[PDB]
Amino acid sequence: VFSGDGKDFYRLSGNVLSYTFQVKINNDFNYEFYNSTWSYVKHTSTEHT
Amino acid sequence: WSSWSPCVQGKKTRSRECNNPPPSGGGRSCVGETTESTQCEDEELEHLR
Amino acid sequence: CFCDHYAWTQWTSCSKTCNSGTQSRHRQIVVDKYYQENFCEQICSKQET
Repeated sequence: VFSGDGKDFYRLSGNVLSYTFQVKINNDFNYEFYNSTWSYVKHTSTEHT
Repeated sequence: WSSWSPCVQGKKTRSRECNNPPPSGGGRSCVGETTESTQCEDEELEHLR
Repeated sequence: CFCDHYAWTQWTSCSKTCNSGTQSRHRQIVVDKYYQENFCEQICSKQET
């Protein structure tokens, strides 16, 4: 067989029913992101004369 | 499995019953069959001899 | 509103245990002068499904 990948000829045994040289590449990506931020202020005063 | 029951009509039986902590908190039931039945070994004993 | 003030509850036990099922969670909403004034009732989602 001539492999269309790695670009070479190869020999096969009578033990293998089929050696194919198809290519498939299947990719799945998941990227998930969070960010959060807070700020707070309180003040009081109580006064006399 | 509970170890195979003695043969009847050429078949054994065995039972497994999810006896570890059960499917809980809404989790899916155990993946499989509770009981199996299989043909007995007497054909080896008679035939291969 | 800072809607991330409110609770990161766990998701509810899966409604259908093994087919096309759903789960939900909610903010454990306690109303306060903050919630009333800072548009929280308007912009925050109370429950996620």
